[PDB]
Amino acid sequence: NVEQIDENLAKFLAERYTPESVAQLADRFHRFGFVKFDAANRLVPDELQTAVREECDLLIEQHKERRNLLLSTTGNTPRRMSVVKSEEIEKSELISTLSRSEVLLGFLAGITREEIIPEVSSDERYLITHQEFKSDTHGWHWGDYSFALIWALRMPPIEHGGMLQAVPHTHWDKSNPRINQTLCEREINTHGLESGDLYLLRTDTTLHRTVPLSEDSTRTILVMTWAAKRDLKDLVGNDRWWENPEAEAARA
Amino acid sequence: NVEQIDENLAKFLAERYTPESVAQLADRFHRFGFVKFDAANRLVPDELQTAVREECDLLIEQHKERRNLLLSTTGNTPRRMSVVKSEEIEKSELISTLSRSEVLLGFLAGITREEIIPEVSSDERYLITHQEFKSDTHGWHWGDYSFALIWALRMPPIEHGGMLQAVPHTHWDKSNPRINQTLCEREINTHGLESGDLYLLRTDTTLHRTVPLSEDSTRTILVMTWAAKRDDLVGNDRWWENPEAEAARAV
Amino acid sequence: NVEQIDENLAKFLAERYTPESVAQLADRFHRFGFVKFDAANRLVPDELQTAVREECDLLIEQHKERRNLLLSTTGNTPRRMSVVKSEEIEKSELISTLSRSEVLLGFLAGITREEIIPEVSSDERYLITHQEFKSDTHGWHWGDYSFALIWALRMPPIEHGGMLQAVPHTHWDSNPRINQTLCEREINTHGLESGDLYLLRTDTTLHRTVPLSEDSTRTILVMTWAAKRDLDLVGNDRWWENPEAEAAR
Amino acid sequence: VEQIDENLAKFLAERYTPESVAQLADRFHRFGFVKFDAANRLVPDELQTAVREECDLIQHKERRNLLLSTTGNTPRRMSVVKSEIESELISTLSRSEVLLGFLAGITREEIIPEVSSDRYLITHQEFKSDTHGWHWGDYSFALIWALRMPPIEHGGMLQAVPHTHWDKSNPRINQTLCEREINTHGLESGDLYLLRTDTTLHRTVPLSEDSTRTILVMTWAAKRDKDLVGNDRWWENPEAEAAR
Ligand SMILES: N[C@@H](CCCC[NH3+])C(=O)O
Ligand SMILES: N[C@@H](CCCC[NH3+])C(=O)O
Ligand SMILES: N[C@@H](CCCC[NH3+])C(=O)O
Ligand SMILES: N[C@@H](CCCC[NH3+])C(=O)O
Ligand SMILES: [Cl-]
Ligand SMILES: [Cl-]
Ligand SMILES: [Cl-]
Ligand SMILES: [Cl-]
Ligand SMILES: [V+3]
Ligand SMILES: [V+3]
Ligand SMILES: [V+3]
Repeated sequence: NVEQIDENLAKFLAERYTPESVAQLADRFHRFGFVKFDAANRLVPDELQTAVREECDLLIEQHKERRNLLLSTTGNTPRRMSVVKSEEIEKSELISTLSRSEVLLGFLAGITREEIIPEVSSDERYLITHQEFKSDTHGWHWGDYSFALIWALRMPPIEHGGMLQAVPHTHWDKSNPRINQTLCEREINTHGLESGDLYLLRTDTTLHRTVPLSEDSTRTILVMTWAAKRDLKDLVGNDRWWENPEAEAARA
Repeated sequence: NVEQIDENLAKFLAERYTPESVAQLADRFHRFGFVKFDAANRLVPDELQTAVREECDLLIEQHKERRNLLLSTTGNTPRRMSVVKSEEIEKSELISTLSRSEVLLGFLAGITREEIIPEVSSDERYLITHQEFKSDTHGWHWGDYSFALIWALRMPPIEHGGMLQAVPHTHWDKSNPRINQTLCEREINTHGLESGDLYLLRTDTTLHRTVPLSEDSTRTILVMTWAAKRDDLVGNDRWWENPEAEAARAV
Repeated sequence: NVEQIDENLAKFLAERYTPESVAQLADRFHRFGFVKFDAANRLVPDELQTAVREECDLLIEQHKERRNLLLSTTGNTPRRMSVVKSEEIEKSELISTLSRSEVLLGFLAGITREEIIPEVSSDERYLITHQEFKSDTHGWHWGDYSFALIWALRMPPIEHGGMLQAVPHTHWDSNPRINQTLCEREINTHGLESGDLYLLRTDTTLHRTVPLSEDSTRTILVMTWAAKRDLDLVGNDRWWENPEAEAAR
Repeated sequence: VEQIDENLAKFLAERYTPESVAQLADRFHRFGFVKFDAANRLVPDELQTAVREECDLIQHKERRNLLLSTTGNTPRRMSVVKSEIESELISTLSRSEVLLGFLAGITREEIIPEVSSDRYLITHQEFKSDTHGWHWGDYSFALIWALRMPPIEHGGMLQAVPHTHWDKSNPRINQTLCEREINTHGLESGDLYLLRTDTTLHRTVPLSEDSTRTILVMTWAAKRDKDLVGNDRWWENPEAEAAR
């Protein structure tokens, strides 16, 4: 009921978090560019995530688009997955209002320590990626915007791959990504996830990817992309492979 | 696959459990009739559970059977669920071999503090319950056998119901179940479950049930029933194998 | 300090508590007659605790009075400890001001769910108990007043004893029936660590401290408060302020 | 009374598995440090209480206040008890084959009690500025008994830098700190920890006020462990030239 969702989520977060504990999560987010909301520290009520997982699962069964390309602006890292564009996820009233919820964005703003602005490009507001076959992966890349709340809806067993790897405190130079060079100079943090987890990712300064699936499994995530004040900046690269599969940077 | 699963499991358990921590779990088992293996205290590797889940998913879509009955031997409590009979689950080489694994049965024997014998009735070796609709429930009852390892494969949101309620330290008298009377005299322990959890249940002396679903959802579990040394079957109440058993009532 | 204690305590508590989580503490307080403020639920900043403990250490060395009698109004339960009188602790401006602090009583009122009135008897306003030898205990008893905030300033290891044992939802009678109540009810034992604070519903919770197994230091501070029901007093058993009370033995 | 190796081998067998100990070995090799706390006890609580009582040997309480030259003039401000300790309880457990056998699964190599009889060390820091300054160890292994630990807000934590080496002529202390990160290990009363004392630069943080920090060191040795150089040996001989 939108207003009832926010009123409940407010109580839900007030039952689990305090200003001191959020400040500890803010420290972790700035150190790793990543904070995980697992069974210990939940972010949304289990009934709410179920509702989100069902609305996403329906969008996959109808709108799934296979992608298998290389993105030149990220050192030609692979993008082997199925996607659901943002223009089609925006039809879901639940996912659309929740991604602009004053309660959710305000709570997470305590972790980012800066205003979270739900005003990003229409083709990037929401993204659903669905990896099914072996070698499927979201290759090393950066995000155009500052923040993204990722819903780890369905994750394979950790022995099948699919983990999130991350290198924080970097930046995206599209004219020269230096992806493999950065790995040589920095330690990689591997973040395993379990079905039901959510995590906040600082997408613009954290080089990240998903470990390829070593065997046929199912990896479904929902991405809510948000902006910071620094992102409100012209979009460059012509590398929007999730919307346009034959972008000027998408080589196959 | 095959006998390599016992070696993987023997390592999986050695990495997490010690005789001291198992003895602590054994204390909880006798106190509650219930020990939960959740995200903190896993029991089987994630890949192994996924393989068991996928085998049960297929068994459901292949040989599901709807049950909607009351059981006279358990005070006419409702059984409202779909099931897959033990005869069909035994077609799974993985599930049947894992139900008789010496390392799995051996580890759990430290929690039961007694030998776990994998010799039970052929219509009760395995069982799958599939609750899908509102008011679906596995009503108040006991187990004819002592032990049951329950795989909480798919569990609905906690706000929709489906929790295990239990009353430990009771007994099943099929001529006078005294279920509602036991509730009046004893406290009820409610056990929330999440998808992926397993739990060991002392089914003969723990009055238990699943909280009915408050809305359409999905609740899928697998039952591995084992026997103790204390375990002749009476009651004519084997409703999961025979929907028209003597004790099975209608409406 | 003085008026700085309130601004510091209000800022300290507002960062570690929400009205929703305080409600969860209020449930636990009505259930067990007891709620512990430990490393997971701090109540005062570390500086305020140090100043209170440091002040309490001086009051112990200067004016220690040992008690060792049996109280008839609590079934002849033993009271083997050293104590410091209330009028003595009232001289400390820090303890007296913190005892009436609108921020402290205001926060704790959300746990009791009723008004906490700092109007009690002059001889029972504050209390320090120091047990140093074996077989020392504050025997089974109740409280004449509703609420008491206890400062577990120095607590021995659990293996030495000194834990708080409690039976909530009782009352204090001419006929205490203490061992009978233990037979009919079951006892909650609450272990305490150095620096812990806990709120106790003293009028309805039969409570004691487990006797010391060996020589060990056990130092606490009681800040007794009252509720609306505590506004008529009897017993002739005020042993802490009068060791020659009519109930002592 | 030789009844310790039996009660210890049972105490450890029900609290550790070979795969659990292998995880402790990785932690020991990476940090040079493995702490035995409430989650991973090493001795029964009665045995430690007997050691804490036996050590409380301090009968030999000799204060120290020097600067060791082979460690860049880092301070040594504490009391000591000389290896006086060789009490039959500490001596028997130090050569206990069950204890040295289990701990060898963490070091991944055999540990030998054949060390200089100069063996056991009891540290007793009391006043402020008391510290066991930056240093290494002439021997590989040492099991430290944090018998009594002040609260963390006062100091006493162990700061360690693994994967280093001791050059008595050029200790390179502050320069090593600039190039390596410092691991701070907080300790509580009752914890024990195994320390690779030769390749781990370590120290205790100086106490911020008068407190009580009591420790017992049982220095063992390894096969790769030579000659005693530096003329340091400050815990034994207070006037050993290498002091200050
Ligand atoms: N730029 C990202 C896509 C961002 C989608 C929203 N976080 C990539 O190359 O995969
Ligand atoms: N006795 C149980 C059936 C157990 C089947 C699984 N072991 C009941 O009446 O519901
Ligand atoms: N009346 C209590 C002591 C109360 C002290 C003030 N709260 C007793 O008999 O021990
Ligand atoms: N060699 C160390 C002392 C070790 C004493 C024996 N465990 C130092 O220079 O401080
Ligand atoms: Cl991204
Ligand atoms: Cl059953
Ligand atoms: Cl009282
Ligand atoms: Cl050393
Ligand atoms: V991304
Ligand atoms: V009292
Ligand atoms: V040393």
